[PDB]
Amino acid sequence: HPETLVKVKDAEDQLGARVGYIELDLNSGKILESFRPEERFPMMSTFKVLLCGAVLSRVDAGQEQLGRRIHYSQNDLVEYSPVTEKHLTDGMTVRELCSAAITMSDNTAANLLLTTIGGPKELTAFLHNMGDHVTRLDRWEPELNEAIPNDERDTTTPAAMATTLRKLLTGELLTLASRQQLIDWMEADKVAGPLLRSALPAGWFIADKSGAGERGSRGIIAALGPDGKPSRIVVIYTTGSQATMDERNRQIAEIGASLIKHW
Ligand SMILES: [Xe]
Ligand SMILES: [Xe]
Ligand SMILES: [Xe]
Repeated sequence: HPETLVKVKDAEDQLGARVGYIELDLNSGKILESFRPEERFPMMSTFKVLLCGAVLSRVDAGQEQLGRRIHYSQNDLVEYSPVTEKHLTDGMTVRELCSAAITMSDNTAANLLLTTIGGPKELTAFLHNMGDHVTRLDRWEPELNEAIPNDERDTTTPAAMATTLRKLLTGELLTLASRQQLIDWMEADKVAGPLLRSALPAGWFIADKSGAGERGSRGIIAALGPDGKPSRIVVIYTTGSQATMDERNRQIAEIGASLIKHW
């Protein structure tokens, strides 16, 4: 809706930074609104949904099992590892590592999972092979959040990310069981409370994944809809602002309110 694009423009001007935006009909696959759709933005932790998409594709092929237990070391623990720091002794299953990476945005969980698929280059190869030749992961946690201006490492475009998420969630790539698992992890997101969720009316469905990084980088990807059923994908990114986390949160929530208002 035109009003939602105004909010996005509002946000650009108030944050002093680029904002990228896509609304995508999940059923028809039609793009409903777009803003800077072909511009690059750091993915930050939003890449963790793609990562577990790659992991689930390996589970489908039998190259990975959700119950496989991975043990690791104190040395493996990087900044912000709220779940993995608790399981040095017992290890964690692949299933638990994806849950930690997606619902809590656990950084060591994401690095361990990246190791299982062969690293950033292999995540990018996975995306390439499902028809996303735009998104690229180059680095590990936490360096992938560096968001150096004009640095294309670890970036996506709002359009690439929106269509890739649609394919992972509703397309032919993953089995029905793996699609449902991916969206189930996203629905159980615990670290995106002040964002789209804050504008979400009672009874609406949302499955999402947020991200934040250096140099004002902030974003979210989501499938949402009324009546407890997703019907739309929404992608919002920003980078470059000197604004506080709180202000960037409110801008995203404000864009959310307009999207919901004009559904
Ligand atoms: Xe979905
Ligand atoms: Xe929302
Ligand atoms: Xe934003």
